[PDB]
Amino acid sequence: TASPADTNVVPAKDAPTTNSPPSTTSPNQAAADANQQQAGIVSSQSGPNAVGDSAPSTSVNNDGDIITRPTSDSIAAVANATKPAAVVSDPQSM
Amino acid sequence: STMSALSEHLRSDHRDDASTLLATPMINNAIRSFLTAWDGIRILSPDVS
Repeated sequence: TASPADTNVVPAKDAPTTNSPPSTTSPNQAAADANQQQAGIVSSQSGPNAVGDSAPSTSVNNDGDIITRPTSDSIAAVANATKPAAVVSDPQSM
Repeated sequence: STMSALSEHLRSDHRDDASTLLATPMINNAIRSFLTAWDGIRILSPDVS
């Protein structure tokens, strides 16, 4: 009778962007389409509402850039690109 | 049906200050149950697990 599943419905974790497919071309439109198809709506019934919409995607950075890996790794990548040797061997060292 | 059974029911479900001075993790929800007077059927609160 008093089914909790019908009373305690709340958005799941990572809800706003979970369905976003991994792509770089048009992530927001692609994510929007994925949400629409995931929700069970078919394009033939949504009509004109499906053409211009866009939704948040994981491929888009908070700054508004196309990202292909977690931002920490991007930070790690640039950091690792610059690591001069701590101790070097040269004849004139005192 | 028997006075003994009722006594235990009180001794279990309706003693409140008992067993106070110890760590107690078994905190339940607010509503334990309801009883409908017109039919006498008792409804237990669902437990989410």
